[PDB]
Amino acid sequence: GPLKPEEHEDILNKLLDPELAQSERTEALQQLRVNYGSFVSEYNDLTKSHEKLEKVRKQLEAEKMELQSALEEAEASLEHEEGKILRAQLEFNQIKAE
Amino acid sequence: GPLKPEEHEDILNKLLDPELAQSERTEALQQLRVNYGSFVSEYNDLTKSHEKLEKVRKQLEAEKMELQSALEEAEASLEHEEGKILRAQLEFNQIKAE
Repeated sequence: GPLKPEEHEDILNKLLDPELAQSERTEALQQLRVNYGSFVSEYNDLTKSHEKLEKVRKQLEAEKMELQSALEEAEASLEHEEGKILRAQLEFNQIKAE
Repeated sequence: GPLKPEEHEDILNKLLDPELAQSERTEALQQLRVNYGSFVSEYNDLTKSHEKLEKVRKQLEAEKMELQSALEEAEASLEHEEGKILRAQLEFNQIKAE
């Protein structure tokens, strides 16, 4: 992963001294450079991933709404059908009593 | 902010200067330091936000899975009731036809 804030800071402290040997300076600059390039790339991928997750979420919430409505319909069709025999039995007894 | 890679790079090039004046050296390092601290925080927020969304997705997934199960069970029970109505007619036929 990317440099911890304290490792980044330590590199800046090194660069503070103008008497730092040239090879140490250009090594430190390259370290900052590679780190930042990677960090930015990783951040941009995370942003792309986060956007796609937000679409997934909206879609799942809409599908969930659909199923909830679909479920309610089926439960209604079911409770209607469950009473048909009882409705028949009622009519049978009314007929028998007349 | 956060600095673009090429804006970051330009500060790295300033720090590659022999005769860089102390006050410019100091300002350039503070720019890197301030930028990195900010970037790290932004990145950590986005990481945490992403984790939150990934949990929300997993949950919506399960809730959808549950709805679809209950849907199939209500449809199954509807078919079971229709079968019962058919058996009722069959029993009635057996009694009528005597």
